[PDB]
Amino acid sequence: KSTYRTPNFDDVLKENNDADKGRS
Amino acid sequence: LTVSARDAPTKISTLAVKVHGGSRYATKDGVAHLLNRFNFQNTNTRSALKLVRESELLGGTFKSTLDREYITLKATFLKDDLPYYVNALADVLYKTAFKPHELTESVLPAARYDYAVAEQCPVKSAEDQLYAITFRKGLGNPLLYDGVERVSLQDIKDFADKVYTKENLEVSGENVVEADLKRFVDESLLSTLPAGKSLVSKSEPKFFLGEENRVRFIGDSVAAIGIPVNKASLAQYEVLANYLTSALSELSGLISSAKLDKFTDGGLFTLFVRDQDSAVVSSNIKKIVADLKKGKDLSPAINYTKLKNAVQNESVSSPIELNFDAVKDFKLGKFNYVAVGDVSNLPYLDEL
Amino acid sequence: LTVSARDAPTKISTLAVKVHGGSRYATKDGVAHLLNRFNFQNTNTRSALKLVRESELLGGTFKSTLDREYITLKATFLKDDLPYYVNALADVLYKTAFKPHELTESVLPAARYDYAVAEQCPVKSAEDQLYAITFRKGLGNPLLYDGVERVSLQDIKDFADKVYTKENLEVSGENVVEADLKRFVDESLLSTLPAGKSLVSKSEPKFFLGEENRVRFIGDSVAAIGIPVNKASLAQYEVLANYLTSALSELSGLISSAKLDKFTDGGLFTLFVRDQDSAVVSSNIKKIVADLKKGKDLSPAINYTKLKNAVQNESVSSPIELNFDAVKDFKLGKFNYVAVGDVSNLPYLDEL
Amino acid sequence: AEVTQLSNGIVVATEHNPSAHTASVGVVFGSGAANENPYNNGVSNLWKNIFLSKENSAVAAKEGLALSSNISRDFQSYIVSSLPGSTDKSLDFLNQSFIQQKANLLSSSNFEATKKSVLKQVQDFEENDHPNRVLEHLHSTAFQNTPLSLPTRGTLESLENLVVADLESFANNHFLNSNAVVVGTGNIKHEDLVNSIESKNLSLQTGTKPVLKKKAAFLGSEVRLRDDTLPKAWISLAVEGEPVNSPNYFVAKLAAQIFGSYNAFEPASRLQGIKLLDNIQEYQLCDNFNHFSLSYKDSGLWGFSTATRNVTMIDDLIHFTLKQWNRLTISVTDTEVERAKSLLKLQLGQLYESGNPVNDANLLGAEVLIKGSKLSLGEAFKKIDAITVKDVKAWAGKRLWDQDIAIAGTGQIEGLLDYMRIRSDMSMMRW
Amino acid sequence: PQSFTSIARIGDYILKSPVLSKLCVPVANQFINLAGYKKLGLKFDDLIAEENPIMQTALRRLPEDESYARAYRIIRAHQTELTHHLLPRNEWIKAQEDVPYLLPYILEAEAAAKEKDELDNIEVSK
Amino acid sequence: PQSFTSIARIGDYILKSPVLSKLCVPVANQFINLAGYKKLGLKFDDLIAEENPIMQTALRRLPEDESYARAYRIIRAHQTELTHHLLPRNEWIKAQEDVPYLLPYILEAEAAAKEKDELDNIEVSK
Amino acid sequence: MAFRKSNVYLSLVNSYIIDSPQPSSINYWWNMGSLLGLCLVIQIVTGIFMAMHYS
Ligand code: HEM
Ligand SMILES: COc1c(O)c(C)c(C/C=C(\C)CC/C=C(\C)CC/C=C(/C)CC/C=C(\C)CC/C=C(\C)CCC=C(C)C)c(O)c1OC
Repeated sequence: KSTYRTPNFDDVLKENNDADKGRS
Repeated sequence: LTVSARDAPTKISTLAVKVHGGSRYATKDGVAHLLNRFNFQNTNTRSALKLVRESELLGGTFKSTLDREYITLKATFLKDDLPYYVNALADVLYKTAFKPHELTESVLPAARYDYAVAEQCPVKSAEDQLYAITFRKGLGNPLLYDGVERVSLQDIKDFADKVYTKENLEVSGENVVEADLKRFVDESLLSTLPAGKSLVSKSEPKFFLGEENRVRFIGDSVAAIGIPVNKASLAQYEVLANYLTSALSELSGLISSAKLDKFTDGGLFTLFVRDQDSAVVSSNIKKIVADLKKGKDLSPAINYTKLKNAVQNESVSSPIELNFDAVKDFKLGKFNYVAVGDVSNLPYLDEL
Repeated sequence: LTVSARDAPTKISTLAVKVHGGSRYATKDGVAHLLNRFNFQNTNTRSALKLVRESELLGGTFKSTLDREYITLKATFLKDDLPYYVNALADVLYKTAFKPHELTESVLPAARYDYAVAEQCPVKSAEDQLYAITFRKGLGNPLLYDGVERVSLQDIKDFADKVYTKENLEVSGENVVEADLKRFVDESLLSTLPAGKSLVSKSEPKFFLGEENRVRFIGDSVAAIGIPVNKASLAQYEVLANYLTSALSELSGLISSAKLDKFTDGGLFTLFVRDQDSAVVSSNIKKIVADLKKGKDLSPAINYTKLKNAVQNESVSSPIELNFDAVKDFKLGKFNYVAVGDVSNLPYLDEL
Repeated sequence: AEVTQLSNGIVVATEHNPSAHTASVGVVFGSGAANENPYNNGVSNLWKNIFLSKENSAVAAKEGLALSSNISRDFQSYIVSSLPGSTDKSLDFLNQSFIQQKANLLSSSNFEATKKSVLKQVQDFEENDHPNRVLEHLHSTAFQNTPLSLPTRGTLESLENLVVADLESFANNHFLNSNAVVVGTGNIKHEDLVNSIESKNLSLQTGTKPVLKKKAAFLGSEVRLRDDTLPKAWISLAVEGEPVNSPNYFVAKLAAQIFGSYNAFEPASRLQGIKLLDNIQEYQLCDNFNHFSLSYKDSGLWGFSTATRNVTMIDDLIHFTLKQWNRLTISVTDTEVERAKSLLKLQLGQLYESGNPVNDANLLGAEVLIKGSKLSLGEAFKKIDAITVKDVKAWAGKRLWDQDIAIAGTGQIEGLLDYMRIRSDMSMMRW
Repeated sequence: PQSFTSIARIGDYILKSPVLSKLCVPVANQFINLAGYKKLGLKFDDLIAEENPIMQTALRRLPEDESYARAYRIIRAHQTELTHHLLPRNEWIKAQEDVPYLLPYILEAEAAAKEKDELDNIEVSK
Repeated sequence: PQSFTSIARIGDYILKSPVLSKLCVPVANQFINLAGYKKLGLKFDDLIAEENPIMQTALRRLPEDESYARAYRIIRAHQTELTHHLLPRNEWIKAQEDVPYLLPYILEAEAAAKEKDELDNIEVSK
Repeated sequence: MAFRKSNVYLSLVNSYIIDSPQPSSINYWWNMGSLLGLCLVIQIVTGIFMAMHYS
């Protein structure tokens, strides 16, 4: 497992809608 | 003060003044580099930056390189901003101020930084050692102020008046119309600098071959080799240098560089070997020198050498048009040697 | 293992064990010095200090010097408290612990400081590099651990087990009765050491002459000169060294030193010139080598040399006595050179 | 001296320039690191290396022509330089030893030797370089789970797990004719315009490139590799730039060039500059700048890379750079904008018009694939003088103000505060 | 604070005898397994107080390949205790892997310090 | 705080005019005589304060000898004022040897500082 | 250099409230200590406003 392989955050990552409204 | 230029449809341009001086002509060893780092600042006419930051504000940058015999000053600008840059460059090339209290803080820390970052790499040290041991106190000299002698501002000014002069000068810029420069130097202070004498050399510099040196650097080992080349037969060493450095011959995956530094009337064929260990280097250089001394046919690289030489040129001051047709063979004769890093394992000159 | 001593009536005495090893026999470069610094600490039987401070409480001192080929361990004590000191010295000379974890902080700082002090004086560096160029990587080796090669704790242990052997050892003393040492080396740990091999070289070390080196060290210049001297004719160089270093001859108000370093069979005659500037040295050394080649009669210094040689001797392991009688004349021949400091000013070997 | 483009099966472009006399002809494939999956990373690297070794040995020995290459994210710029009078031979070699046949090239022995050489090269790059490493890490951390974060070199685990079949499969899924062009930068005029289209001189594998399911994204992150063994420090901020083919490329480039480069150990750089450089120079804070705003066909990156020497003073360097970025988006002097315009003009002039034909050829290939047509620098100069303070204000109000950042550095970063001391201070609470 | 020389003495005395060993070693393993650090990732060569000067010298003497592992273990432990979870029952420390590597580097240094601190209060000797 | 550019301008204007010079030179001489600092052993090129960074740049430009002499004079003045005495009438600083040695090293740096503070606020021009 | 760490009256407060590297694994008890400090300060304030009207 090389360092570039970012661990799976999919459990905690926000859904596929970016965050351009979450700042609000 | 003969000038030359070339016209270009492209709308970016740069002008260069090629002072025919540098390390070779320095009376004291560590003055050429310090002068060059002392060059673009604090004119008597206009301030060091209060009237040179306006160059960047106006769309162009300044650069003053160094070499073995060229104190080159360059400036890249747009097409419509030429006369101001010619005037500023002539003003800096006017031995203007050389203020005394602007050396202990301005350039010396820069000189120390430059020396420190240029001495870590053993390649540069090998080049310097090879030049010094091959040319003595003639062409060769320490390219960098290492502080071995105290050099005084009087000596800097003396060197500047020795080299910066109208007769021993040359100006060339690209993408600039010829008439503008031909009539703009005369409308500038470059018509007023005293006429010194051309510091060129009539005959070849005296060379010394056979001797070797060594040091005890802490790091990767390097085993430089050098040859002296004269102007009469300089094509063969260039074609051989490119033959070695390329992937055409098997001696490619171990050598580091095989450049051929060019002077007015001669040069030093160099090459390098370097590795992390201190045992592979010995065997590698042993087989390299054995095979070179064996004598290799060299013609089937002429086209590659011609292409690399042509693509190498970017300056208007084209070097002499070498004749790449009278190359038929090669057999190594007598050479030189420098060893850097560890010495206890590197081979001596006798058994090489 | 032969013990030799002489009795004296004085109430202070010295016992020294002279291991026939050092920088001449080191497999790696910076190992012999570090071992010598590694010597008097952390025995397996008695502690590193807790049972060697009580040596001071008893009234004796400990020293472990290094030289070209002698790892001398000296202990000076009163007339009576001998058996404890022979016990402790033999226990140290038993490769007891050589603890790997207590070497990165014990002897590395000491070795670094010692190297810094040694390299500060250009005369010592000139001597070292003279040995290196004359004797190659046989006899000639660096005397101090400069970190050029990575030396391993296992390698230190291997060298210790290579040299700390019964056959290749000598014990001497004075102001101690022969009857004490002659038996005190038997009921002691020193009599159980393995019998290694005679590391003493049989034939003369291979000497190289003519080659010269140079370094660009900062500071006052110095210009060493050396001559390889064998056992066949070693009297002439000693008498001449004393002739130059005395005030008998005019070539004396300018020479810094002219010491001869004595070996088992070889040795290297040396004479050094140093000065604050970088120009007086040139003329001084030119005149020294100019008139030394002429040939000077040397007979009217034999008596002074005899006195100096006699007063030099202090130990039972005295250097082999020399017949200062067949000393008639002298004439220099091929030699070896080193220049340190500024290098451009000091003359090259060709014109010397 | 005008760039010509067309569309006859395979796009052919030409930037004639009789100034230089080093003719170059090659291909610019519109795929690379971005067009390939994480599990098989260094396939492009291996292609480039097998070419650059064995084909070099072939070409130099046979004829006179030195071949180069480049891979940045989605190029395989297999430019083959040559003499002005030797372009037909170069094209013939390129079409006889790169597209086909690949049997005389992919021998197991040559492939394995190149594989071990690539392993050694990537290893010593990992152990020696540092600014490039942190830049690659910045890409890999900005685009997690996206076919753009994977580096242009690859990982040893991904390098070792491929022999022949994967290489050939990628060749047949990306070396097509739909997204492959020909570039003839140098001093050729129309011989390349007609000789590329010949009886058989055409790339094999007709079809289309397999379209990626997802293109690109962004999210704030950190990848720090804190190790005190290394002497200096290394950091690289980042804010999502503007993709190519957008009315924001040049305004972003100017917004980056305002602050500009800086080398603290040069007599000709400390004296000049703007507020942050002076306020740093009063003490000793930093040792290098690089304001870079890189852009790609999917998304672009506006970055800020340094490699300092002081270790206790990281926080102050970051705080000052952030306050200067806020100053950029709140208020800019007219003279600053004018100076930036002039500097960016000269920088573009140097970059696009460097004498080396290979750089021009690679850039022309990039633009012709992405833009669809070359944008001659005349129009760039015409449209660059129109950039005005209001436009930059508007652009920075979008890309910069309170937008997630990504930083990634290797070295003695430990002094750097983690996230809320480098993110929630891009507005300084008084705009 | 209580030196490891006394611990070593008491441990050798307890373990050497057969009956006290048979009566005391069965409860020690259960005690360790019930303690807690085993699952959260701590090796006992890390949990000790590491601030007093003799332990400071011991830490200074450690080879690299164990100091780095200790750093990883302690930072991961900090994280897991921060998140209030426990490590999954696949990356715990096995029973046979809790080997003491740091003990000798404490015993040697402690012996040296104890037997040097006593040496100053020496007598006239007889 | 008040720059020496303005002081130099005012001084040159006063000195150039002959009648105003004849009016103000004698009062200036008598003032500097009654100033009460020549006797205790001070040159006026030291009394200027050393808080402004321009002063730091000025001192950093001085040669070695003048800095050493200034140090000696200032410490001797400190001591003599501590004693409450004045120096003997043999080392009173004579009027003809109150040379300005430090003024040029103030003006040379003051000009650069002024043009630095100005050139930042430049305009786009035409 | 950042004004937070330069002025003395603020260089003091920086090292105690603005930059003090507390350990990673803190729980609520040290937050409870901070609670205690604030309880002390509100006690002092209300005590002043108490003694303002106390014989
Ligand atoms: C933490 C510190 C303090 C504690 C724990 C404390 C506690 C108390 C307590 C328990 C009482 C008894 C009141 C009751 O019976 O209802 C009291 C009374 C009082 N305290 Fe304090 N006190 C503190 C500090 C102060 C200070 C600083 C002041 C004044 C500035 C102050 C002023 C008073 C006064 C005036 C009373 C009056 C009694 C009352 O009216 O009941 N106290 N305090
Ligand atoms: C170790 O890490 C830290 C840490 O470093 C710090 C600083 C704190 C913070 C510490 C504190 C908040 C405690 C500090 C408290 C004090 C120093 C108490 C100060 C004492 C006082 C008496 C305050 C003085 C104020 C007054 C007397 C106000 C009265 C004035 C009035 C009423 C004005 C009246 C005028 C009119 C016109 C009505 C921590 O909590 C902490 O742990 C996380």
